[PDB]
Amino acid sequence: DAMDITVSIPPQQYFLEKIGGDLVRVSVLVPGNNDPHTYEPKPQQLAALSEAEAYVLIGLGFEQPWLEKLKAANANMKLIDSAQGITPLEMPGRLMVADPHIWLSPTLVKRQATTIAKELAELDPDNRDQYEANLAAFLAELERLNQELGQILQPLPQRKFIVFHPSWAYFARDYNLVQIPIEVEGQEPSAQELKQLIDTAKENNLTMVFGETQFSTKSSEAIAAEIGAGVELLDPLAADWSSNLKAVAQKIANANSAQP
Repeated sequence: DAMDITVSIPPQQYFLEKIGGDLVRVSVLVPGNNDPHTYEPKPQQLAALSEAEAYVLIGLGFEQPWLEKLKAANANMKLIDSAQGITPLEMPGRLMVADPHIWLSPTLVKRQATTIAKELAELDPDNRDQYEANLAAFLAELERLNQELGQILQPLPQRKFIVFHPSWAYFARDYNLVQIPIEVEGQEPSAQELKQLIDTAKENNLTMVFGETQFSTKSSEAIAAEIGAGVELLDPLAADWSSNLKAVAQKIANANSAQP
């Protein structure tokens, strides 16, 4: 009999599984092929929260749209801000709002897991050793992944990569990359912004356009077709978090290395 913990997105299930093991039974609120920004929890999901012993929030206003429905679905449900203690990054354009995509940084994930481990232990003291051990193990894996991604992205001549959505600001900062976002939410309307991106893309010789897995690629392909580049997807909600960050680092490396 495990502990019922609910999380917002699939990447967190990877996290809770690494820390909780068979000590927790994880449920995800947002399906991996869904857009969290415009996501609406379903009645059945809200009812299931009555059994949730806790809910692990990404933090930084990620749950903002459903937070209240959560507290209304189960007030006795423990809310775990796995983003606490971490210094955010302002969103691409406006600074007023902090960027929630910290789950995509191996180094920051070390802090998010620590917090999760800590809270899971307070709720279930008997297994404090397991949470602490699992945590220590995951932590080592994180440094291994961070060092592996580093070497992959360190030598690249091109540090910029075109993304349909700026979901990789943290990942980018960690490894000295700069994302060029096609579409950022909450920005001063600039219909010709994509013309500026394409011209800049051609002058820098950006070879690829990376769309987001949960979104249409029409605009990306169209932009790509103009830059004379190719299209690939980058999935920030991937369940296989670790292997995915590497696939992502490899996509970047493939596009940002001296081209054949």
